[PDB]
Amino acid sequence: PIKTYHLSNLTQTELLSLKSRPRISVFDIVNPIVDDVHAHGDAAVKQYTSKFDKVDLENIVELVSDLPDPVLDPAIKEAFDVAYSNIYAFHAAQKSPEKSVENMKGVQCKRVARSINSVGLYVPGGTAVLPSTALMLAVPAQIAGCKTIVLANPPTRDGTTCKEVLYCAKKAGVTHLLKAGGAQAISAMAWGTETCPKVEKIFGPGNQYVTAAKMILQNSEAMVSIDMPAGPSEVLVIADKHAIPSHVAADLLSQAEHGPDSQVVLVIAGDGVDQNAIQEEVSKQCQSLPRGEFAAKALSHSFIVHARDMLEAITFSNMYAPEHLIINVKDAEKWESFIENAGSVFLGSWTPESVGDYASGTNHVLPTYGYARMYSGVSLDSFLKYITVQSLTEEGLRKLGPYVETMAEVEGLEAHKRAVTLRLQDIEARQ
Amino acid sequence: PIKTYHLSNLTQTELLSLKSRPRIDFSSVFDIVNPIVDDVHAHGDAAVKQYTSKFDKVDLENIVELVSDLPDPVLDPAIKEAFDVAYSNIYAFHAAQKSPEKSVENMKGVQCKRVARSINSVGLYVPGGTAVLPSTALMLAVPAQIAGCKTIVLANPPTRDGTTCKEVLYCAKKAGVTHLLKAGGAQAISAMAWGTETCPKVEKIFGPGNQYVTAAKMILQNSEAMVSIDMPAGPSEVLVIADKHAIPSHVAADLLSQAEHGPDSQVVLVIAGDGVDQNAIQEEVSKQCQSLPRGEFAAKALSHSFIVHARDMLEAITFSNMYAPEHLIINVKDAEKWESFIENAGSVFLGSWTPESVGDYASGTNHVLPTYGYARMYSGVSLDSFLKYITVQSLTEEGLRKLGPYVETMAEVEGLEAHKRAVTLRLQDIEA
Ligand SMILES: N[C@H](CO)Cc1c[nH]c[nH+]1
Ligand SMILES: N[C@H](CO)Cc1c[nH]c[nH+]1
Ligand SMILES: [Zn+2]
Ligand SMILES: [Zn+2]
Repeated sequence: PIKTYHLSNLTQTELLSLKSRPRISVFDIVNPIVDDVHAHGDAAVKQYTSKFDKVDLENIVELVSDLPDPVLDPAIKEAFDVAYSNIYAFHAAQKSPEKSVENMKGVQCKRVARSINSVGLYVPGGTAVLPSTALMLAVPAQIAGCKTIVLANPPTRDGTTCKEVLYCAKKAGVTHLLKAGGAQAISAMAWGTETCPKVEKIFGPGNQYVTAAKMILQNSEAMVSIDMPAGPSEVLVIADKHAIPSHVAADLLSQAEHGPDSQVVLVIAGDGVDQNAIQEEVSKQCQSLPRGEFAAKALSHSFIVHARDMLEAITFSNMYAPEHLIINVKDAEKWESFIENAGSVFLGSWTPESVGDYASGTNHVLPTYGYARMYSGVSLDSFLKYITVQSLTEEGLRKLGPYVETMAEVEGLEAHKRAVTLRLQDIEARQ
Repeated sequence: PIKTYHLSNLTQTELLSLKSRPRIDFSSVFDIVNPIVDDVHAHGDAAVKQYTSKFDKVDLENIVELVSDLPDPVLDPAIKEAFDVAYSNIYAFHAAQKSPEKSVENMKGVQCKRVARSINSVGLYVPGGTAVLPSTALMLAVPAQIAGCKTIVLANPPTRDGTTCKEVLYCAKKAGVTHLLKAGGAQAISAMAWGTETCPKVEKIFGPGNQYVTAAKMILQNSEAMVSIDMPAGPSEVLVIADKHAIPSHVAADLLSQAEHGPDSQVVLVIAGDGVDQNAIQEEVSKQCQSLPRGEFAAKALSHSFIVHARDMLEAITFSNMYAPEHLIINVKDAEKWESFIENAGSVFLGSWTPESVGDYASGTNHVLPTYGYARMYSGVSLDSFLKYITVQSLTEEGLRKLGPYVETMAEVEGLEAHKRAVTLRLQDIEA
């Protein structure tokens, strides 16, 4: 059965242990791959693609324009169109109006949005089918107006990429498909090749080799940033005595099935909760799951924390900073103001995380590992730069400029002072 | 004389090489900086003290002080009035970036929203030694203050005599800084990232610094320290676009304003169109630089600076977007009309009466901005830099009945039966 803790008892040391996921080295094997793709373009990408993926491709980048539209079963198409629709609407609503701030008359300042010109989106491939991720990444890129959108998705063993991913890629305006994975794919995007466009920002979780390539390349002469660390998936469920045990169990298992390193945490808030029934439901439901071996492995390092009340339970969750938080408690919505650290939040009894994973409209590319303490999930803003713009009239300069001279003199920066002084003289000499 | 290029002459390799700043490749700096970081990680306050003694020439018993325990310095009235004006303009501009948090309900019973929450603990790097940078203290502390950050650590190396300057302290107090870390360099960054015996561990570290500070930030964002950073914000850069209507002495003063920051600064002049007297700008630069206290720094920055001729404004702004400057001053006729063409720039100053100095100090925009070409994908510090945006969703039964079937389909396609069953089990119990 799952390990149980009583929150009031926990020492500082035990709490720090609870908030730390299983630990992380990788950089040694990845750099030669990075450097090689940097030095030898596509040819090296293909060598690593034969070794690691067992696929011989002559054309590792396709213009998505040149690809035929995939053939989908109509129920599948319909569902992906609903996901697109909701994700599009949710992300499109994040556009900021851009208004002038004019505190001092003649001193006009504004913040404007510009798209990142070129972006790379990594979606695991081969046997993986992750059209959901393709949408979570490409839809905001589409909305932001990124000119080049490269999607890295390694092909199946017969040279062909997952058709559901292609469908989503075409719907969301992906320009280039990079039929490749791993660190070779990342480096290809960060550095550019003969046929791969160079990108300015790389998004999307992958394996150790992907994450490592991303982390190396962000600090490199490639001049590239990345979205976040987004490692093994996580869910923290808060449940009280009104939660249905089989539903609580099903939510825990929904993310535990992602892999044996996933982390799942149940916080029981208050009295009257049937922990035996929950445990019982977890074991039974896990036994009948196709991926029950991954889930059982993930549950082997999962845990239950008992909190005296909802306030203590949310306090624990805030310390943990879970990728996903499900709050299955009475009047869940009222607790929103107490949430501090959580990638994405699911409120009430009819909101399994599965809905956010797939089609609610929110983005499932989210910070794991504790990184929700300082990173947000992918959003429209992840694809934008905000440039500040200011303009002064003569009068504006007369009002503000003397303050600036004063401050510059204080810092010992006389040239900063004189850029103002010379202009004020010129204004006086015509006035 | 400043080196000159004509865009229409250059090959692609030549053109692309003008993107390069006068900075060391990152790996060389990581070698210099790594052992410092690990030293502070292993050995705490002792290591920081050792570095502060060696490099800042000061022996401190307390390297961290609680700001509430420090005296309120007394400032000359005019100085005080000027910083209070800057505070007020920076506050107003940043406070206006607060987002409304409207609910989206595409499908009935499917409600989603994005809400802002502050980063709990932040570290702010204010450069020092012979730099006095109270302006940067405001640029960083004011938005932290507006966001609600609970722990705010300000790091600032003690000046020649061995003291944190009083103007930095005034600004820190007015903006709610909680702790002052009286160190600088990569050892300051490490102390904040890892925490020490007396330095709070922070979640995010902000601020401009020299090549070594910047490299420390970049290294620690990949570390097990669990820390993020704002951006690579290194030595200041300005690109000025000037036409025939620009006054040459004003153009020269703008270039020099930022050249004086240090020998590793870079300044670019792009002449747009005809009629510009480049020799007058050059003479004006030379004459002005010779009268500057820091003319030495400025002359060294100018040695890797250059002038580019562009046939028109379109080509000028295209070049600027490639360079991707920290700061862009557009001193051309109808400057405001060119705003739509600007793609990569940290902060832009439009017209003839808008020297970068005003945004450096008090216009209200943020001066902590990406350098090196990082304006291609990073923004300057803003309110959002101090926030996380959490997505929140809630479905009614009706919402789940409508959306849930699509979710089951998608989860089936991906081979994720447990994701499907968290919906199916709810829908079955509804139907029972
Ligand atoms: N739970 C994952 C991280 O948000 C996303 C996902 C995709 N498919 C199923 N789940
Ligand atoms: N130009 C610097 C980087 O934006 C900011 C500054 C402070 N004091 C004078 N200038
Ligand atoms: Zn999932
Ligand atoms: Zn400056």
